[PDB]
Amino acid sequence: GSHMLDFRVEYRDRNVDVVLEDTCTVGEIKQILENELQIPVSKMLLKGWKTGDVEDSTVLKSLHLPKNNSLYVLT
Repeated sequence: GSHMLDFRVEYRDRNVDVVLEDTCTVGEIKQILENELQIPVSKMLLKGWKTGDVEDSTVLKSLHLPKNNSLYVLT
Protein backbone atom coordinates (compact mmCIF):
# COMPACT_ATOMS: atom_id res chain seq x y z
CA GLY A 1 0.00 0.00 0.00
CA SER A 2 0.92 3.62 0.73
CA HIS A 3 2.97 3.07 3.91
CA MET A 4 6.60 2.28 3.07
CA LEU A 5 9.35 0.75 5.19
CA ASP A 6 13.09 1.09 4.64
CA PHE A 7 15.48 -1.72 5.54
CA ARG A 8 19.23 -1.19 5.49
CA VAL A 9 20.57 -4.74 5.27
CA GLU A 10 24.23 -5.42 6.08
CA TYR A 11 26.20 -8.24 4.44
CA ARG A 12 30.01 -8.52 4.27
CA ASP A 13 30.32 -4.87 5.40
CA ARG A 14 28.15 -3.56 2.53
CA ASN A 15 24.61 -2.20 2.76
CA VAL A 16 21.64 -3.17 0.60
CA ASP A 17 18.70 -0.78 0.85
CA VAL A 18 15.38 -2.65 0.62
CA VAL A 19 12.21 -0.56 0.54
CA LEU A 20 8.78 -2.12 0.48
CA GLU A 21 5.21 -1.67 1.58
CA ASP A 22 4.23 -2.67 5.09
CA THR A 23 1.68 -5.05 3.54
CA CYS A 24 4.60 -7.23 2.39
CA THR A 25 5.99 -10.14 4.36
CA VAL A 26 9.44 -10.67 5.82
CA GLY A 27 10.02 -13.39 3.23
CA GLU A 28 9.75 -10.78 0.48
CA ILE A 29 12.75 -8.98 1.96
CA LYS A 30 14.62 -12.25 1.50
CA GLN A 31 13.36 -12.66 -2.09
CA ILE A 32 14.64 -9.19 -2.91
CA LEU A 33 17.98 -9.93 -1.23
CA GLU A 34 18.30 -13.16 -3.22
CA ASN A 35 18.31 -11.06 -6.40
CA GLU A 36 20.45 -8.24 -4.99
CA LEU A 37 23.12 -10.49 -3.45
CA GLN A 38 22.84 -13.57 -5.71
CA ILE A 39 22.32 -15.91 -2.75
CA PRO A 40 19.45 -18.44 -2.52
CA VAL A 41 17.01 -17.69 0.29
CA SER A 42 17.67 -21.16 1.73
CA LYS A 43 21.33 -20.16 2.20
CA MET A 44 20.68 -16.90 4.10
CA LEU A 45 19.71 -16.10 7.66
CA LEU A 46 18.04 -12.68 7.84
CA LYS A 47 18.50 -11.36 11.37
CA GLY A 48 18.16 -8.22 13.47
CA TRP A 49 14.47 -8.09 14.34
CA LYS A 50 13.83 -6.31 17.63
CA THR A 51 11.15 -8.83 18.65
CA GLY A 52 10.79 -12.59 18.68
CA ASP A 53 8.53 -14.89 16.68
CA VAL A 54 9.28 -13.12 13.37
CA GLU A 55 8.84 -15.57 10.47
CA ASP A 56 8.98 -15.34 6.68
CA SER A 57 5.17 -15.13 6.64
CA THR A 58 5.03 -12.28 9.18
CA VAL A 59 3.34 -9.25 7.62
CA LEU A 60 5.53 -6.22 8.27
CA LYS A 61 2.55 -4.04 9.31
CA SER A 62 1.94 -6.37 12.27
CA LEU A 63 5.28 -5.25 13.75
CA HIS A 64 4.29 -1.54 13.69
CA LEU A 65 7.80 -0.53 12.63
CA PRO A 66 9.34 2.94 12.22
CA LYS A 67 10.29 4.08 8.71
CA ASN A 68 13.98 3.20 8.92
CA ASN A 69 15.05 -0.26 10.04
CA SER A 70 18.27 -2.26 10.10
CA LEU A 71 18.86 -5.98 9.49
CA TYR A 72 21.82 -8.18 8.57
CA VAL A 73 22.46 -11.37 6.61
CA LEU A 74 24.56 -14.36 7.60
CA THR A 75 25.66 -17.01 5.12
